[PDB]
Order: sequence, then C-alpha cells, then structure tokens
Amino acid sequence: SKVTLPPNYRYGMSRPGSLSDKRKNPPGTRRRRVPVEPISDEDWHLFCGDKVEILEGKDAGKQGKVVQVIRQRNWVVVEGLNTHYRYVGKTVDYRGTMIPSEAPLLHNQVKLVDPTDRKPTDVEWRFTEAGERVRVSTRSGRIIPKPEFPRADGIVPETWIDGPKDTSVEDALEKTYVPRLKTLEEEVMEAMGIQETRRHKKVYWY
Amino acid sequence: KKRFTPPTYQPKYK
Amino acid sequence: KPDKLPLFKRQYENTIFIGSKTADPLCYGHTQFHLLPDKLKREKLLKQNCADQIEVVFRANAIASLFAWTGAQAMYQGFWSEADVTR
Amino acid sequence: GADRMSKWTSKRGPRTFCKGRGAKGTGFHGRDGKFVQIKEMIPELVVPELAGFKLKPYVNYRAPEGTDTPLTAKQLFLETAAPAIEKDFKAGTFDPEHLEKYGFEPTQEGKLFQLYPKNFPR
Amino acid sequence: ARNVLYPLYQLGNPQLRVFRTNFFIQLVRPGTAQPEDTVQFRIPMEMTRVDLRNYLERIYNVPVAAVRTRVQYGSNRRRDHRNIRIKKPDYKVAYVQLALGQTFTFPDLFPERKGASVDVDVRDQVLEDQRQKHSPDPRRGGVPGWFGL
Amino acid sequence: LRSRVTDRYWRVQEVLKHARHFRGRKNRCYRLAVRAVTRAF
Amino acid sequence: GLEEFFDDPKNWGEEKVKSGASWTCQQLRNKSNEDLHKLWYVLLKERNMLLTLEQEAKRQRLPMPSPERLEKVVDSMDALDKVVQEREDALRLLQTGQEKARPGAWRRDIFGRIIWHKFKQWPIPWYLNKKYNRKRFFAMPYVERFVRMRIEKQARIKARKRSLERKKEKFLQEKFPHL
Amino acid sequence: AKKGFRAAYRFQKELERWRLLRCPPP
Amino acid sequence: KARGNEYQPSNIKRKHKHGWVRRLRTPTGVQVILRRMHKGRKSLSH
Amino acid sequence: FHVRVTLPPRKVVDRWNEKRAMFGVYDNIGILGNFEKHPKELIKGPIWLRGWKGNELQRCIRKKRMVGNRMFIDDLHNLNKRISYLYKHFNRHGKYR
RNA sequence: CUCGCACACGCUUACAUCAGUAACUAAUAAUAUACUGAUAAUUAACAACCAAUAAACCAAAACAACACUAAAACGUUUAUUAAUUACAUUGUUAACCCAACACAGGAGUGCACCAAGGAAAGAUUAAAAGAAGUAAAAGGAACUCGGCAAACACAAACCCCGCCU
RNA sequence: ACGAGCUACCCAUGAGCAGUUUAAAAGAACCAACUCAUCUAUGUGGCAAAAUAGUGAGAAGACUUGUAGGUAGAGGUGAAAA
RNA sequence: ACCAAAGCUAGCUCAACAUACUAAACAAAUACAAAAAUACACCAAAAUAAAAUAAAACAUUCACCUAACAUUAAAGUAUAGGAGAUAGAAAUUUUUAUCCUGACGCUAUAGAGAUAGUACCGUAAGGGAAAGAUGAAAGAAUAAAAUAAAAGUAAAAAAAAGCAAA
Ligand SMILES: [Mg+2]
Ligand SMILES: [Mg+2]
Ligand SMILES: [Mg+2]
Ligand SMILES: [Mg+2]
Ligand SMILES: [Mg+2]
Ligand SMILES: [Mg+2]
Ligand SMILES: [Mg+2]
Ligand SMILES: [Mg+2]
Ligand SMILES: [Mg+2]
Ligand SMILES: [Mg+2]
Ligand SMILES: [Mg+2]
Ligand SMILES: [Mg+2]
Ligand SMILES: [Mg+2]
Ligand SMILES: [Mg+2]
Ligand SMILES: [Mg+2]
Ligand SMILES: [Mg+2]
Ligand SMILES: [Mg+2]
Ligand SMILES: [Mg+2]
Ligand SMILES: [Mg+2]
Ligand SMILES: [Mg+2]
Ligand SMILES: [Mg+2]
Ligand SMILES: [Mg+2]
Ligand SMILES: [Mg+2]
Ligand SMILES: [Mg+2]
Ligand SMILES: [Mg+2]
Ligand SMILES: [Mg+2]
Ligand SMILES: [Mg+2]
Ligand SMILES: [Mg+2]
Ligand SMILES: [Mg+2]
Ligand SMILES: [Mg+2]
Ligand SMILES: [Mg+2]
Ligand SMILES: [Mg+2]
Ligand SMILES: [Mg+2]
Ligand SMILES: [Mg+2]
Ligand SMILES: [Mg+2]
Ligand SMILES: [Mg+2]
Ligand SMILES: [Mg+2]
Ligand SMILES: [Mg+2]
Ligand SMILES: [Mg+2]
Ligand SMILES: [Mg+2]
Ligand SMILES: [Mg+2]
Ligand SMILES: [Mg+2]
Ligand SMILES: [Mg+2]
Ligand SMILES: [Mg+2]
Ligand SMILES: [Mg+2]
Repeated sequence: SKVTLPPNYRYGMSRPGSLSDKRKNPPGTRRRRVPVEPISDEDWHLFCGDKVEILEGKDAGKQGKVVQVIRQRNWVVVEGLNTHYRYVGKTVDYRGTMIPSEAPLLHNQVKLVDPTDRKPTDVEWRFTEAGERVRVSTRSGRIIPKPEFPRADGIVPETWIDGPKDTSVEDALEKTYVPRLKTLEEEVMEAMGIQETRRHKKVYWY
Repeated sequence: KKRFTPPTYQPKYK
Repeated sequence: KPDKLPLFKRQYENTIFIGSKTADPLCYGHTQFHLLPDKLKREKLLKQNCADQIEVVFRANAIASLFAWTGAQAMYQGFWSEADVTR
Repeated sequence: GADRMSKWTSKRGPRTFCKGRGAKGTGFHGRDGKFVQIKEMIPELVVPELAGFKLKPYVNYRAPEGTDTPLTAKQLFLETAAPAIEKDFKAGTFDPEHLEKYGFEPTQEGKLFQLYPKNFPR
Repeated sequence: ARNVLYPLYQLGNPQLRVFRTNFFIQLVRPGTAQPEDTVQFRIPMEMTRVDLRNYLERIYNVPVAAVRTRVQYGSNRRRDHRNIRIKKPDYKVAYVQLALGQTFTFPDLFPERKGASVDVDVRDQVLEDQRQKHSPDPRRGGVPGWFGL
Repeated sequence: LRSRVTDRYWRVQEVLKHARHFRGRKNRCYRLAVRAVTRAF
Repeated sequence: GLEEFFDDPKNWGEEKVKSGASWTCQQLRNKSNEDLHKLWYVLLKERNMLLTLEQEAKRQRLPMPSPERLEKVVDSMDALDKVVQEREDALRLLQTGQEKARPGAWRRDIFGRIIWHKFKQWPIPWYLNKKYNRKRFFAMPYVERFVRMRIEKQARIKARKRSLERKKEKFLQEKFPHL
Repeated sequence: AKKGFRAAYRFQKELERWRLLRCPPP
Repeated sequence: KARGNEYQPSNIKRKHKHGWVRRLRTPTGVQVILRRMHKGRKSLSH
Repeated sequence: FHVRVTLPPRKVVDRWNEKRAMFGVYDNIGILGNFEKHPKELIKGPIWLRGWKGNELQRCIRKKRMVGNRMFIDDLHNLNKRISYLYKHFNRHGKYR
C-alpha cells in the first residue's frame, strides 16, 4: 500500500504516513515551496552506504558514511557528523537520554570520496565496455564500487531459516510448466476428472 | 401594495 | 438473547383464543392434529445437513402448540398469573 | 432537502424500493409465489486436494528471482506448436488446410470454455 | 467470485463452476452473546448464503447447518477538514450455525505473558527509581548538585 | 502595471502627529483627526 | 477445519512473527496450472487468517503482529492472478486474435463523448430488447456546442499547465545559476 | 506583498528610532 | 397559516422529478445534464 | 498601512546581459540596409498587433476580424460584448461631443 | 402534570459499550440521546420483487334478512401452456421527519387513557410598571363607537341584507 | 430552461367520523376525534418571516385526509378574491 | 501587555509556435428510482431570432449580436435611409520561407470563482465562498530571534463651562 500526498508537501526526514510527520504537518496545511535543484536519476551519484566528506559546516573536512538519502529535497545524511543535541525521553518530572541527532546535508555540501587516496573527488557517470554503468572519478580516474547497503527489513539472505510456511528453494525454483494450448479451467477439469457433456446455448452480445 | 422583505441568512461557514 | 433463535418482535393484537369464543360451551380440548409443512420435511433437513433436527422440529411444534392451547383453556376457565391454576 | 452526494442504496428508499447490493441471481420465481433456485446458476467451487501439496504461501528469502519475461503469443506458439510444425515439415506430411490436430480451434462455438465470448468467470 | 461476468444461464446450460474464487472472508468475535453453535463472519458484499455455505463446506470442510446474512451500514457522519463527509464502507455480516453439534468459541489470540509482565514491571520500577534519583533535593533549595564545592 | 501606495503609514502619521494632544477618538482615528487638525490650524 | 482461520496456537501471543518473501512473477510462471490452482487456495487460507488476525487486533486495540504478511500475501495473489491472465490472454490471442476477452464497441452517447460500451449477455437479439432499445448511441445537433466547450476547456487547462511548467523551469534556472 | 524598497528602508529608519527611544544607549 | 415547510420529502417524487432517467428522457434535460457536466458539478442529478 | 519589517532581497539586476546589450540592435535595418525590411517585421507579438496601433475599440475590431475565427466560444462572446459596449460608449457618451 | 406503544412516509448511525470533556454542541452547570476517540451493531416467519391466453359470469357495500339512490373498489371455476431443483436478494439501530436552531408550529394509520411518558421552580427578596387568575361591600352598563372583555347570567323579541348547507 | 413535494383544480388508489335525539346516513339537531379560523388579550428581532391562551363555526358530507399522477407563465387553475 | 502586524510561494493573465482538438481511469455495475448481471421491440421531430437600446417620444429603421476570408488602400467613397438617427460596399490594388517568445502583467481583498464548482444555499434549473505563512534541521516544542507600530482594551474611571480647539 502507498500513501497519497498533496502537491504542497514539505519533506522533513520523516515517513509521510508516520505519527511524527502527521503531527508536524496536519492534513490541512500547505507551506511555502522551497527551491529544489532538479537532479535526475541518471545524474544522482550520491548513494546510501558510501563514505563522503563534508565541505562546509562546523565539521569542515570530516568524513562519514551515508545512512539515508531523500531525493525529493536533494538531501543526504551521514551518521553522527553534523549533529544537534536533543532530548528524547520527556516526562512530567523526569528527563534524560539526551542524544545527538544529525541534520541533513545537500549534494553541494557533500561529495563522494574514493577509497584509494581518501581525498575529495568529482564523480561523473561513464559507460563501460562491459555494458555496465559505474561511477568514475575525474580527479584521479578510478571507478567507485556500488556501496551495498542492508535493506530496511533487517534480514540478510546469508542467515535465513525457513519457517513452517516457507517454500524450500528447490521447490520454489522447480519448473513444472508444460506450455500447451489448454486453459487453466480445462486443465483442472481434466486433472480432477470432472466430466461435462452439455454445452452453453446461443448468447447474444449487444 | 403588501411589500415584505424576506430575511437573508448568513453563510453557514462563518 | 431470544433474538438469536432467531425470533423477531412485532406489535399487533394480542389475543387468547382456543379455536372458539368464550361463549362456546365446549371450552375444553381433547386432541390436536398438526401437519408439518413442506419446508420441514426429512429430505429437506437432510439436504440442509440437519439430521438431528428431524425430532427437534416435532418437539418444538408439540411444545408450543400444546402449551398455547392448554393456556388458552386455562385462561378461558379464569386462571392467570396471579390466579395460578388449581387443576 | 435530501442529499445528493450520498449513494442511492436500498436502505434510503420506501418499502417498494428493494435494490440488490451486487450479488448475482441464483434462480427465478415459481408458481405459488416462492423462489425456485436453480442448481446450475449457483457457482460450484472447484477446490483441489492440498493434503500432499508441498508448497507454502511464502518463498524462501534466499531463493533467487528471475528477469521479468512476460509470456507472449509468440513465445507460447514457439513452445507449443513450432517443434511439431518443424518436424512435420521436415517429414513432408504437413497439411496447411488442417490445423486442428495442432491445438488450433477454428471455431469457439463447439468447446465448453470459450475464449472470446469468455463463458467462464474465473 | 466477484467483479467477474457470470455466464448467462439458459435451459440445459452447463453447471456454473468457479475455479479460483475471488471471495475473502474474515472470522470475527461476536459483539453480542451468541449461542455456542453460531460463528460470525464478515464477508464481501457480493457473497450470498449459498456461496458462503459452499465456501465453508469445501475450502475448510466445516459442517454448517444454517446461514443468515445482513448488511451493516457504515457511518457517513464524520467530516473531513474540508467539511466533506467521510464514509466508512458498508459490510456484510453472516451468522453460521453448525450442524453436527460442534460448538465454536472464539479463542484468546493475545494471551498475556507472565515473563513480559515481569519485564514491564521491572522496567517501570527502574524508571521510577531513575526519576526519584533525578528528583532534586528539597534541602538544597534549587542549587545545582553537579558542582563539588 | 498595478501601482499601490506604500508610504500611507507616513502619510497618516504626518496628520496624526498634530492631534496627539487631543481628547476622545480624534487623537487616534484618522477620519476624525483630519477634520480636527484643519480646525486647529 | 474451522481452526484454519487462526494461526498456530504457539504463535498467538508473540509480538513478531517472521515469514518468507513474497512470490514473484517468474516463480509463478515457472509453475504449472495445477500448482497455480493449488497455490491459489493455499494463499487464500493464509489471507483469510491474516484478515481475521487484523480484525481481532483492531477489536482488542493492539498492534497486529508483523502486518507485512498481509501485504506479501496480497502481492503473491496478485502475481498469480496476473500470470493466469497473461496465459489466458496469450492463448486467446493465438486462437481468436481478439485482444479483449469481453465484446465491446466504440460508441458515441448522447453527451457527445466517445465511450467504450461493453456488451452484456442477453437471451434475445438487440432489436427485441425493451431495455436496450430505448438507449441512444448518437449525439443530437445541440451537443456539438458543448463538445466545443469541452475541447476549449481542456485546451485551456493544458496551455496553462505548460505555461506553469515553463515558468517553474525559468525560476529554477534563475535560482540555481550553475551554468 | 507590496513591491518596493523605499518603504522598507524608511521603516527600518523608523524601527531604529523606536529602538533608540526605548533603550537609550549610554 | 405558517409557511416555510413547503418541502415534504419523498424519494419517489424526488427521483421521478429530478432523476437521471427523467433528465435523460427529454432533450432539454439532456441539455441540463450537459450544462452541469460543463460546469463540473459533483452531482448531475438526484 | 502596515509596512514590512525586513529588508527585501536586493535584486542584483545587471545592465550587460544579452537582451540589454542587443536591445533594438537592428532598429535601423531598413535605413542601413538598402531597403528590403521595414522595422515592422522585427515586432514580435500578437498577429493583429504587429506594426499597428489603435485605441481599444479599433484593437477589438481588428482582433475579431483577424483571429476571430479561431477564438474560443466565451472569448468570442466577451469580445463581441466588449465591442458593443465600446461602440455605444464612444459614439453616445462623453462631454466634448 | 399526563399525547404513550407500534407501523407507513422521512433523516441516514445522530443508536449501543468503554473512555475523555481545558476548549468545541446543549443558548448555563452537573454529565451526555445531542460533543470527541476506539470498538461493536439491525440475523425472517413481518414487508418489497412474487403468470399469461380464451370462456361461464347484469343482480352493491351499510351485522345484510332486504331495500334506497348518487347505482357503487374488493372473485372463483373451466381449457392450453406456467424452467422444478434444500438454503436467493433487499428493509430490520435511534431519543429521528418538515420549519436556518436540541424551535410553545406542521405531520397519515391501529391500539389503550396508563400497566406507559415526563418536571411548571438555578438560588434569594417579595419595589414600580406589564401578562394570567381568584375574590370583593352598595349600586348593576351609569364605562364605551359598541355589553368589547368579564360574569352566580348563558333567555325572549323588532328590523336591514342574503332563501337555506 | 426549471418548478403542481406548498397551493388552485382534476385523475387513480386507500382511510376516518365515537356517543345522544330521530320511521332517517335528512347537504336535520347537541357534541367529541377531526377540519376551519369569529372575537379578544399576549406576542411584534416573538415559541412562531402569522404563534399561544380563552372563546368560536362545521362535524354522514358540496366532508376531512395519506400515496402517487396531470394541467407551466403570451400560460395553468379559479363556488372571480384579479 | 493582549488583540494583533510582515514575509514569498502556491498559482493565475495575455500572446507565439504546435502536434492538428471531447486528458488519465475505464476489473465489474452504470439512461429500473444511474452505477441493480439475465426476455419477443417499436424508434424518432423539424417551422426566421426577439427585446432591452438609439432616433432625446415612438410606430418604418437601430452597427457587433455565437453564419469565415485575412492585411495595405479605394473609403467612410458610390449607394441605402420616418433621405432622420444611422447603415455602407464593390470594381481595382499591397502583403517573402523558419529560429530569434516572452512579459515597463498580479503576488493570497491582486491574478482564474477556485486549496473548489468543493462546503453551503435552493424541490429544481441555478448561485457560490473564505480559508497558507518559523526554521538548513521540529528524527532542534526544559523551542530560538525580529514589530510590540491600526481601530478595541489594560497599564491609568471622573471634579463647574459647553463642535472640545486655538
Ligand atoms: Mg440540497
Ligand atoms: Mg428501502
Ligand atoms: Mg421506512
Ligand atoms: Mg426459497
Ligand atoms: Mg434479511
Ligand atoms: Mg425554504
Ligand atoms: Mg436531517
Ligand atoms: Mg457518540
Ligand atoms: Mg457548555
Ligand atoms: Mg425500530
Ligand atoms: Mg429558574
Ligand atoms: Mg404587581
Ligand atoms: Mg389584574
Ligand atoms: Mg372572578
Ligand atoms: Mg361589587
Ligand atoms: Mg351609554
Ligand atoms: Mg359617557
Ligand atoms: Mg361577549
Ligand atoms: Mg342573558
Ligand atoms: Mg348574552
Ligand atoms: Mg348566506
Ligand atoms: Mg328552507
Ligand atoms: Mg404532480
Ligand atoms: Mg399534488
Ligand atoms: Mg355520528
Ligand atoms: Mg348536520
Ligand atoms: Mg387558537
Ligand atoms: Mg379568561
Ligand atoms: Mg375548541
Ligand atoms: Mg357547533
Ligand atoms: Mg348549525
Ligand atoms: Mg406585455
Ligand atoms: Mg391566464
Ligand atoms: Mg369582483
Ligand atoms: Mg378589484
Ligand atoms: Mg428611444
Ligand atoms: Mg438619453
Ligand atoms: Mg415614455
Ligand atoms: Mg422611452
Ligand atoms: Mg438587434
Ligand atoms: Mg425611398
Ligand atoms: Mg425625426
Ligand atoms: Mg482569491
Ligand atoms: Mg492601539
Ligand atoms: Mg472653556
């Protein structure tokens, strides 16, 4: 299932259907539109899970790993570099667990760094002779591998145990289709031995 | 002539 | 609740009738005969998958009809809730 | 006044307005006013035997998927009739006039489950 | 099945068969005290008594005896932020009375765990102790206790 | 080309400065101040 | 087998219940029609059980344990239905050549629009049908004016959408002078 | 929104005057 | 005597006077429906 | 009469962009070009207003005559009503007569 | 103090359970059938959809014995065809509808005049003026356009105009 | 173009009138339900854009009333009050 | 000190080019009382525009008035007109291909009515709105800074006498 959003919607690093986002922007609000630089999917070279460097901010020159990207506002966020401190445990007469949350950053402020020399580079998309599209650095002239990142589900295929209601891999990949010219209905009738002799009468369509 | 002025109700939204 | 039998409430004339008016000298009953309808036939119940209902329908018909007719006799004689029956 | 945006269902009218909710009919009206239900009009669920079925509603998580290749008429023909046509043409017995032996149905009015008129719901 | 075109029936036509049914039903706990042999389902609005009887007798092999259906109307009174009525969908409710004397009671699908209750009590006690130790000393009169001297 | 007056604040204040010491609403309301200031002059 | 509407009794109180991934179109196509027909009811039972669990969770005012199972089951059933529909469409294209499984015609109703009138199944021909005969598939001469208004309204909407998009592009170029 | 800079500058002068009248600098 | 209650509701009269079939049975009612469609009305008839 | 409390963003307008630098560059195309083209042909705009000038009534009349066969229904109706109103006002109303 | 129960028409969940009411609805509070959120609900036997083609058929309903005039809705049988085989579909809540309102108004029918429904007064004091009622010495229309209103009266007459309902 | 869901008049289909006096169901009489609205007093941004209280007329008929249909503005309908 | 005040965006407007013009959705149901799968029919219809106005009245007349021929002239000419108001050609002439298209148009009482033909108002045809503002981050609300500038109040009720001021 998917949620619908008004055209005048502002993205705030929160899930659109989440309670925090709902309380931040009620369904009856329409805020001023922020200018977002148009960057296409074929030109968005900032992925999730790769090491990047910070250009401007309090942590100038520091490097961190990207943990999330928001294409709507051209935002990229790194874990624990550009941080402001906030209290998460709030009660009537008790406080604590003051954690550093981190603010989002723009593509003009975050640029990819190659793992060879660990120095900032500019990334340009190139088409390899093998039929693959891999990012190629221009300052040094080297390819940057795709930063594989775990999915939000939290399960890795290397360690998975089948439950009572999961098919085995061999059963799932077993091929038993015989491509003949019979419908599913006819094949099921033949398989189960259901015999029907009489046929439908003339039916007019108009 | 029996001239009468019918009252006009305010819009319900306000 | 009685509504799950299912039973449904209705409002109309509530009468206590024996088969004849109170002026009838034959105010006592001897035997009733009740014919089951085509809806409650044995074959219909078997198709409906109600094998043990074949006797339940008879029991319900007998209980309801005989109670109604005996109570009509009693109230024709002059007995009611606060004048409970003596015979 | 009455509403106009609300749906005009059978709950919003008089006693004489008894509109169906979308269920298919299952019979007609008999002689003495009762409803005669036709057995053939009632759908019969063709439910298979799942006792010895070794498949589950979910697949293994490590099982690989495949590239999306939707089945087309060309692929179906290549799979079901192309080898037979090629073998018969090599043998020299191929008859262009008669194709009913290869699964081709010149007329759909004969068989039970017709394709264009769509005589079957599902 | 629903949202499909049933073939027209005429005298002598073949029996109508549905292979992959499109009907999905739910088993609900009755909100009112029902007899032991009555089971409450929420069924699609296109389903009939005969369809539900076949659905229960064939797919699940349940010896049903009676089926009674009604249509429950969803409320259309709640208004959106644009003063537009929001309608809860109508739904069909079916009561199925079993045949062979079987009695069905809706189970407790969320049994509370003693270990979970103990863990919750321990967490609550720890939170209360943390609040008590974070509470300022009345005798200090608002002077912070972080500084040594 | 839509033209609107943007110095109406100063236009009003130039008159209201001469009526600050009046009594009633003549020291606040511009409609009642312009008549009172003219009579004062 | 009325207990099939519920999960295993040992998983009733569990907060999270794990399950495998959803079925995919290639895996469904690899299977035969017998296995597809059986898997339809295999998924139907699980979908009914999950709907029962969701309704019970709503009734008890508790979160449903791992509600992604219902989404996975719905996706698997949709994939199976799509595979069966693709096979039926390919076979009917091979045998009859008709793209649509239901007869229809491009008609012009009294409102001037061009509609796709699907054909219904009747026991009598069209010229003997009381209900069908009083329908009108044609436009009277007074409908051309409203058709022209519809055309002009759509043209205005499209033109102002294009102007809005051009203005947005120009504003973005002015705001980000990266050239 | 009224287009113009003269009104904004004049009101900035007025705001500076009000601030000086409210908090006289030493 | 007292006015203001000139509307006595009845679904049969409502549908027979301002219904879809009533509108479409006459050329002028079709024009009314076309006008409502052009304006963009949510409900063309009762 | 409430006026804004913040400085508006000062527009950095340049006088040496392409349009401002080449404004009306071929205004003397005829005079300095051995006449073939009038300065009329350099005017870009509506078809009924290229190299022409008139008051509101004349402009409406010319628009109806030139592009009146391609106007929308309501646009043509509004143009006809405006033409009628302008005719009546100009030929029947005023002071100097 | 007594307009209550149900059905038809009408509104469509305003009905029920739990919880909350600082504020929003009640023209005020208490809290709640009228506000808020969550969850549930109206189960058919009652009601709706529920044969044609020809023929025999003058002889009212009013306790209908038999009649009056204004001449009166309401039906069986015979013959030919009526798929034939459990379980079809739909309405089942409410303190409710039409009057801008939680309006002293307008609302069909069957039952009884309470065995069912409700409360005229938020708390004081007992100024004027105002509305309603009760009683009043002697007089009894002397008031007033008029015996209007009121009354322990509630009767008999003479004209004008329309025959009369 | 839209309006006879109020109202004017018709067309179908139904329903009401209890008690008393009279060979009477007599466009008779008393008087209920019911239908109208004579007079007065309150009310006059009121309970009400026509009401409340008292008092009145009819109440087996040229009567009241439910449902549905018809007559539409250079017109309809009208026991004429334009 | 309350009430309050200020954003710059949503989007609109006018033209040019243009494929050549009733968008997307149309699984099922939709002109039975629309969204109700299923029975022996009947279907279709045309007949001038009128008037408000001008002629200071009003009777003949009254440009445009939902029918193509555009532009430069002939020309407001010949003509037609209670020969009044006004209406008004033609014969005959001119018009070189494409890009160079955006704005001395508006910025939430403006610009489309539009956040929308939606709420709401009418039996219906129909009429028809108002309502947005923090921030890079609110996954920074023991939240931070700018105005504290309208009318209306409070801080702070009034002391003979009078268009309230000089
Ligand atoms: Mg309405
Ligand atoms: Mg109904
Ligand atoms: Mg009803
Ligand atoms: Mg039956
Ligand atoms: Mg039912
Ligand atoms: Mg009204
Ligand atoms: Mg209502
Ligand atoms: Mg509630
Ligand atoms: Mg209150
Ligand atoms: Mg009820
Ligand atoms: Mg009181
Ligand atoms: Mg007094
Ligand atoms: Mg008094
Ligand atoms: Mg007295
Ligand atoms: Mg006295
Ligand atoms: Mg006197
Ligand atoms: Mg006197
Ligand atoms: Mg008197
Ligand atoms: Mg007397
Ligand atoms: Mg007297
Ligand atoms: Mg008389
Ligand atoms: Mg006489
Ligand atoms: Mg009518
Ligand atoms: Mg009528
Ligand atoms: Mg009588
Ligand atoms: Mg009489
Ligand atoms: Mg009265
Ligand atoms: Mg009195
Ligand atoms: Mg009376
Ligand atoms: Mg009388
Ligand atoms: Mg009399
Ligand atoms: Mg006239
Ligand atoms: Mg007339
Ligand atoms: Mg007269
Ligand atoms: Mg007169
Ligand atoms: Mg004139
Ligand atoms: Mg004049
Ligand atoms: Mg005159
Ligand atoms: Mg005149
Ligand atoms: Mg004219
Ligand atoms: Mg002449
Ligand atoms: Mg003259
Ligand atoms: Mg606006
Ligand atoms: Mg002030
Ligand atoms: Mg003085």
